[PDB]
Amino acid sequence: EAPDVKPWLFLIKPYEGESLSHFLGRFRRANHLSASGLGTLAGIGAIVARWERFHFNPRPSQQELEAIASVVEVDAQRLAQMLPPAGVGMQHEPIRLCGACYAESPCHRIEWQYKSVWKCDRHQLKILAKCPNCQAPFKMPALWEDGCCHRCRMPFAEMAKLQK
DNA sequence: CCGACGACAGATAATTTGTCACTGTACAGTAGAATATAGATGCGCATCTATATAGATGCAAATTGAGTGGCCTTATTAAATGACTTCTCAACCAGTCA
Repeated sequence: EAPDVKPWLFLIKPYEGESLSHFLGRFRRANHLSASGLGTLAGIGAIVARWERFHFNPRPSQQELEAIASVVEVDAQRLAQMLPPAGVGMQHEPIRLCGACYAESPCHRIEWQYKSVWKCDRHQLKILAKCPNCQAPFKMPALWEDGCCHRCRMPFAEMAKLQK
């Protein structure tokens, strides 16, 4: 038996605006989990493999976000801030990137998927929807392990130089 | 002159050989045979041995069939096929017309 340890996981702190797909992706690298493994631990089954793709066709319910909150130690009201606000239409096909800000905070911000967003206001730069050199479309944000293009291996921080 | 010894010759009993008469003795059924022992050799019967096990057992892979566990897009409209549920199913009197 254990000598007086408290039950634990490699918890992670969320960044100031990352998407739920990106956060779950980091959580399941801090702990080595598969997408269906994290869904099974949370008790919500195969649901997590939709959310990592932004397949929010039926939206994340209060009861499902609370189930994830019991794993990841973030309350349901802070998990809701990683999803679009009520009636803010997102798009889940083109994954998009600022890249200039990815040097200030290495994350996929949820706001880059809003249908109303076309330029990052912190930097006044046009948002990217493909790698500026090889034209490859970005992987889903849960898979942003390297923080670079998967085809030509150019860092996302260097795509700051190639945009607008 | 007397005594002792050798040469030569002569005579003689001992020795050997032969002949002759009287005699003690074997021929008479008879010693190969009996009776111990040691020492070597051979046939028979028992008393071990050394080999030869096949059956039983323990064990260790080599699958082999039978499990169990882990991983997965979703909401509207329209047409098609196959089904379910509900509803309905008066009859003669009163006003024209050739």
